[PDB]
Amino acid sequence: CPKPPEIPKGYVEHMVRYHCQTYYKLRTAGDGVYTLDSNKQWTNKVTGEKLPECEAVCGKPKNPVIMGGSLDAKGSFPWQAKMISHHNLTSGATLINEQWLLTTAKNLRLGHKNDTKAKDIAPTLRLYVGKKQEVEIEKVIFHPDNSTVDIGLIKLKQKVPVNERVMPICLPSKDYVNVGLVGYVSGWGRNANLNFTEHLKYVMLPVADQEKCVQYYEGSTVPEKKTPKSPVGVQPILNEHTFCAGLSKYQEDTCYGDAGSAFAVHDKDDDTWYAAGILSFDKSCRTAEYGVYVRVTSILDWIQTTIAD
Amino acid sequence: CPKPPEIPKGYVEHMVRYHCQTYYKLRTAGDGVYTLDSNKQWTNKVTGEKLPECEAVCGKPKNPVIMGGSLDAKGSFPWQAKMISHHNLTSGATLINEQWLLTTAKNLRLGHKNDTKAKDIAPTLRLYVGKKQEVEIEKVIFHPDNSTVDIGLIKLKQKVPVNERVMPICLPSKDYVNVGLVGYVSGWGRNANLNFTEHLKYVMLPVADQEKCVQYYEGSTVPEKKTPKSPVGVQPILNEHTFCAGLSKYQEDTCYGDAGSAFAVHDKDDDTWYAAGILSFDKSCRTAEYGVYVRVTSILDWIQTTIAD
Amino acid sequence: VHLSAEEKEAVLGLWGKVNVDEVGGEALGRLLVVYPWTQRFFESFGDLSNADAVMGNPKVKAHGKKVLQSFSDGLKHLDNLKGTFAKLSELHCDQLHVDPENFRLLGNVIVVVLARRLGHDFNPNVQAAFQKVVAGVANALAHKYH
Amino acid sequence: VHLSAEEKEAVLGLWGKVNVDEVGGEALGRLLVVYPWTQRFFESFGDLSNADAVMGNPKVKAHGKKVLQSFSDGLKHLDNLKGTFAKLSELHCDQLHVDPENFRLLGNVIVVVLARRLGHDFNPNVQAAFQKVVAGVANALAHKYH
Amino acid sequence: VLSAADKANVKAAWGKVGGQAGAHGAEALERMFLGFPTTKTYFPHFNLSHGSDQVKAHGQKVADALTKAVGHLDDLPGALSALSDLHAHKLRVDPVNFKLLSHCLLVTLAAHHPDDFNPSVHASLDKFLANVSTVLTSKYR
Amino acid sequence: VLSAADKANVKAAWGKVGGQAGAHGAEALERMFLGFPTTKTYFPHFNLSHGSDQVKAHGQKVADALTKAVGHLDDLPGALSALSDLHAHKLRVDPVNFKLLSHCLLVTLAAHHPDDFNPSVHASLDKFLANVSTVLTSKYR
Ligand code: HEM
Ligand code: HEM
Ligand code: HEM
Ligand code: HEM
Ligand SMILES: *[C@@H]1O[C@H](CO)[C@@H](O[C@@H]2O[C@H](CO)[C@@H](O)[C@H](O)[C@H]2NC(C)=O)[C@H](O)[C@H]1NC(C)=O
Ligand SMILES: *[C@@H]1O[C@H](CO)[C@@H](O[C@@H]2O[C@H](CO)[C@@H](O)[C@H](O)[C@H]2NC(C)=O)[C@H](O)[C@H]1NC(C)=O
Ligand SMILES: *[C@@H]1O[C@H](CO[C@@H]2O[C@@H](C)[C@@H](O)[C@@H](O)[C@@H]2O)[C@@H](O)[C@H](O)[C@H]1NC(C)=O
Ligand SMILES: *[C@@H]1O[C@H](CO[C@@H]2O[C@@H](C)[C@@H](O)[C@@H](O)[C@@H]2O)[C@@H](O)[C@H](O)[C@H]1NC(C)=O
Ligand SMILES: *[C@@H]1O[C@H](CO)[C@@H](O)[C@H](O)[C@H]1NC(C)=O
Ligand SMILES: *[C@@H]1O[C@H](CO)[C@@H](O)[C@H](O)[C@H]1NC(C)=O
Ligand SMILES: *[C@@H]1O[C@H](CO)[C@@H](O)[C@H](O)[C@H]1NC(C)=O
Ligand SMILES: *[C@@H]1O[C@H](CO)[C@@H](O)[C@H](O)[C@H]1NC(C)=O
Repeated sequence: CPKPPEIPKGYVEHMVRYHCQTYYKLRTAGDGVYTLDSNKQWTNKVTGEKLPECEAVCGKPKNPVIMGGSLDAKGSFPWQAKMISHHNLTSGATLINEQWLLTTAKNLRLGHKNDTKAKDIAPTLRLYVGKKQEVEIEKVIFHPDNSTVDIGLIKLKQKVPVNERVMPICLPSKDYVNVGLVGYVSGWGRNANLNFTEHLKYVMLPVADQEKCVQYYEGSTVPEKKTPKSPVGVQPILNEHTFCAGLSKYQEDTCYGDAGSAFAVHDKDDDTWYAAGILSFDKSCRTAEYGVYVRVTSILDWIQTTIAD
Repeated sequence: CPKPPEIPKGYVEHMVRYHCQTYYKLRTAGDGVYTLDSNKQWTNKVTGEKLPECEAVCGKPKNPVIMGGSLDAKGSFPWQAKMISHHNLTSGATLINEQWLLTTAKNLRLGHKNDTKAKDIAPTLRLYVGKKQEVEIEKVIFHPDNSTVDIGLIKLKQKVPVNERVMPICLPSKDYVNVGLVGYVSGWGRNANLNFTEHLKYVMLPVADQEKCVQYYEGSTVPEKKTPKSPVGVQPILNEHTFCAGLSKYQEDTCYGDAGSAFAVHDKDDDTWYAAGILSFDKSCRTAEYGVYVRVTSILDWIQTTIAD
Repeated sequence: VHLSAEEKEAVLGLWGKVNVDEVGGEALGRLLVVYPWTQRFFESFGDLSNADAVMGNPKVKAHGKKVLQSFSDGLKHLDNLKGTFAKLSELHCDQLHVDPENFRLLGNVIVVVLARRLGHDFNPNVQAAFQKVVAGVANALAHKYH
Repeated sequence: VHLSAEEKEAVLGLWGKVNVDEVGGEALGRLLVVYPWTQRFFESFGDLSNADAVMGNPKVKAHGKKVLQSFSDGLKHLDNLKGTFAKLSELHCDQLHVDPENFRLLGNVIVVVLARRLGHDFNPNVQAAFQKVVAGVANALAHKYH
Repeated sequence: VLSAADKANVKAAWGKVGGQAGAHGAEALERMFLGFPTTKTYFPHFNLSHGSDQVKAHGQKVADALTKAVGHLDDLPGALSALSDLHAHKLRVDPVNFKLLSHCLLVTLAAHHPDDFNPSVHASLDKFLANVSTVLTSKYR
Repeated sequence: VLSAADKANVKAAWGKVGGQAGAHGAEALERMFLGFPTTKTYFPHFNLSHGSDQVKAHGQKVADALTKAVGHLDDLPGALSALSDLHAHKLRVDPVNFKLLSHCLLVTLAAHHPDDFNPSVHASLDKFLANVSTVLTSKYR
């Protein structure tokens, strides 16, 4: 602001219009233009003295596009976070906004006894986003239904600066999961050598028929006839709040440590990236036909509600 | 230079809106708002660093509303100027803008001989506006048609500051002169005691039939039959470029020294004050029925043209 | 106002043989008839349309007494005129807005009705002394004007 | 890579007794059959549909020779591995985007075809020396990756 | 501007003056020189003391000009023709003085004809003297 | 995930091993301990030196578990049942090691049966060993 020239018999009124950094969006009531009072107040007709806020754009990677392949070369999954237990097991996160990330309740408890309180689990975790950027976590919230929804929320102490590398995915406004839809699953979990992957990778997986999946893992469909038919040692959590994905065209699958990652769909109408699911059952490896994802639609209400406090 | 508050993750774009001191008005093509360039210069979308200008609001007195009466108590005729010849005769002026005033060619020559050059008349004059404020005059221009249009222009050395007391009248955009319309004529000329009035006064005069007027002063209408029938010693200049006014309801008239004053009409649509005429023949006193005014419409072209240099 | 020893006797003497109530009523009425723009100050007095109406007007008669009796009080103190009429000057200027031309005109009208009523008694020298007086109260009324 | 005096003789010695062109063509074909997501890199090679197709593929045979002959050059300089494969590392990382898992997988496949062709000659100790080598070229190919 | 009724009044009132005209003329002059001593300025060559027959004479000329005017009311500039350039140009007498003399004429008229000077007649005579004043001042430059 | 054709190949291949199983078991162990010395970590109580009959013995147990698996291909978790908690919980052996041992099993198999180990069979045996590896690692916490 160089002072503007004076004009004879006339004076000057000062204003400003606010703009946001790239990757952010102006949030106001409010036209963004603020103007200096005789009271030395910067004011706007709509919002009073209240300034605009800058908010991270979500689900819009700067460069859009696990036992099998697809190395993430371009950094196309900005929302992916890597979480590590005190006892050194890697698992997935997926950043949902500037200070929150979704994850599985199971991932959260990797260190500890299943009755461990969230207060005691949080100091234990290490969380990373983008390149090796660590983020400092404040709090952790398990989902209210222990047995059914495998989900937890991670609140960071403060907002992550958003850039090419780090940026949240979008929560869906609709139900994307119908069979045959191919989502993108990025993950930090174990690979074909049963080693935690050193570089972040992604697979493309089709969503699978829900009845076929339940017949696969359980008897089933009548509850009293259900048996534990899982071809790996352990049983998925399977209900109305979950969906299944098959293997890739190339027979690639998801494995230990991949849970907590998003089943990420790219909406062609929006050109935006939505999290349709969070990987719950990462034990398929190539051994079982189906991974199991908790569907983000089911947890949407709870997410907004929880973030509200 | 003023310091607007800070947004996190956002930057300011500086602007200014120009405003004008009261009694003045913004003159520029685009709005008065200039935003700061990345080239560090203040720019308008339409005027491009060309600044706005402040010019005087004309024809809008702060306090709206000669042998007879009506003392100007409120100072309702800001455009009225008093002019005095080297030999101490008072006459009228009427300020047309910040640096110009209309007057009659006759007034201008009061001290002098028929052929005196304008260069020589100007240093001789004294001119006052408002309260006893003197204005210093640079130049004087007689109208090109000596015999027909009794008019001159007076250019001040510099612009008058405009206020309650001093402010120009408006030039008409249309022809206000139709018989029966009552204009306001303010004037410094002689009163019922044949003495120059000590306080400025105004009369309200109706415009009169042009044909009746010509029959009154001249034969007439056929030129070769015209005789000098003026009831005072001297003949008005009467043509297409003049109009006539009668006496007031109270039998008041205009007298020596009132010439150069405006026949001022108040347009009810505009709520603004226009100069419909300039008093030419001030010899009417109460002796003759009609004063004669040069119509401002006829001199409009010439006025803008002359001010252009 | 500067007025001679014999001039004072003249004025005071003459004033003793004139009906001031009657001359005020006549003088105001004639001012109204002769200089019609003065009727503008009197709209509230009723019918001013023709001359017989103005002279016949009961409010004109009554108001004229008031101004001419104000004049009598003027003669009482000549040396301090400005202060006698100072109150009225405020009224006439700042309230009523009367041009001082009109004080002068009414002053002279009063002089012509004095002439008309007093005849040969109102000779050039006594008129000259009255002119000094009417110019004195006109100037005293115009005093509060800027 | 750190390799003992006797370990080098073992590796170099065995290498004299294997057909590297033939093992490359077998090893690449097996990797393609056994870990099918690797076929993704080879779309341009023609028919990869079934196993006989992959093994029978003339372009696979030919490309496999190229990789195993690149291995031979690896054995030539063990002390500077990173620099030998530096050029190829740039290709494999920045051009082709191969996950380093795949280098490790192919390395082990080569080891199982060496076992298959050499039988009793490829005994636990000579295999242990070969593991050091295949881990060396895998790590040398993954070197240019961030 | 002197209506038909005005003209009637003026003609009537001046006719009533009659042979006193020249005397009224001189009386108005003496009243003016005494009442408004500044008017004396224009007459430095005159004996202005009381009883001066140089003013008694001048008053006759003034009364005559007036009688001529009353006979000519439909054309004042023509009746007064020679006198306009005289007062306005040669003598160059400031217009304020004319209301002074007119006033004195009125005073004399009222004093000598109290029952003929009613407010209508007063009004007509004032206007007449005003019109004469204008004709004699309109060329003042 | 072990198709009918896969299962056929696995059954066929392991049957062809026959009496050599316990011996293939021990050889795979020695190859692992030599090739990937870190795996030695889980066996501090073992004499790991060449010809150790403590590993000759352990190799037999491993071969047997595998023979049991080959007879049970339609249910791996059931066949391997006790061994899952053993490796995942008691022994807590990191899942990377299972791909190592599987590899060594494959190396032994290829060395001893070169004309029976064609890429289809290689593929089937790899998947089988991978499925065993998963069953034994899925409870790792
Ligand atoms: C020598 C000259 C004058 C004198 C001595 C004089 C004196 C007075 C006096 C004593 C009053 C009484 C008001 C009161 O008691 O508050 C008055 C009122 C007034 N005068 Fe004058 N006056 C003079 C001239 C004039 C003239 C020339 C005009 C108008 C042309 C005028 C217009 C008025 C008006 C409109 C009032 C208000 C009375 C009412 O309520 O109707 N005066 N004057
Ligand atoms: C030890 C491991 C490897 C070695 C020594 C190796 C060596 C080579 C060499 C020498 C070339 C020649 C390219 C040129 O001359 O410009 C090549 C090309 C190539 N390699 Fe590798 N490679 C290895 C692993 C892999 C793996 C695991 C894959 C895929 C899963 C792969 C995919 C490719 C592809 C797609 C090409 C391009 C050839 C073409 O145009 O078709 N490589 N490699
Ligand atoms: C009703 C108004 C007047 C009338 C009708 C009138 C008429 C006349 C006449 C008839 C003459 C004589 C011209 C001659 O003898 O050729 C005259 C001369 C003159 N007048 Fe006036 N006059 C008027 C007003 C005045 C006034 C107000 C003044 C000055 C206060 C004035 C100053 C003179 C002088 C100085 C002369 C020359 C006298 C001499 O030198 O003998 N007149 N006027
Ligand atoms: C195909 C994969 C494997 C199979 C089928 C297998 C099978 C077995 C069997 C049958 C036993 C004996 C249990 C008993 O005697 O009750 C055992 C024990 C054991 N295993 Fe494994 N195992 C496998 C992989 C591994 C790996 C990769 C490691 C470590 C690198 C490992 C470490 C051990 C240890 C330390 C014991 C205890 C041995 C003892 O104390 O005698 N296992 N396993
Ligand atoms: C992984 O977890 C272990 C404990 O569960 C960490 O403990 C380390 O143990 C090593 C020796 O094996 C020490 O040299 C380190 O100083 C220890 N570090 C800590 C924080 O205890 C271990 O650090 C973790 N990761 C690694 C690579 O050692
Ligand atoms: C008006 O004009 C005259 C000349 O045309 C001015 O001349 C003055 O004359 C008086 C005496 O009569 C002197 O006392 C002054 O000094 C003169 N002043 C000048 C500027 O010449 C006259 O000033 C003007 N107005 C007044 C009020 O005197
Ligand atoms: C397994 O990977 C090891 C390295 O650590 C892994 O990859 C690195 C970059 C990190 O992401 C780390 O958290 C992972 O655990 C190697 O030292 C080791 O040789 C590898 N084992 C095999 C058989 O490849
Ligand atoms: C005549 O006017 C005198 C005042 O001066 C005049 O008017 C003023 C404002 C100036 O313009 C000035 O140059 C003029 O000469 C009064 O003092 C005087 O009383 C007036 N005389 C009569 C009879 O009204
Ligand atoms: C947690 O799981 C264990 C068994 O693994 C069980 O014995 C225990 O009761 C459980 N505690 C809670 C709070 O679920
Ligand atoms: C899980 O379900 C049980 C049922 O009583 C409940 O007490 C418990 O609070 C739930 N979860 C945890 C972590 O305690
Ligand atoms: C110029 O003045 C002379 C006298 O000096 C006069 O005769 C003539 O008519 C005048 N012309 C104009 C246009 O005033
Ligand atoms: C008047 O106009 C004429 C041209 O028509 C010109 O010759 C003359 O100089 C002008 N006179 C005056 C006084 O302007």
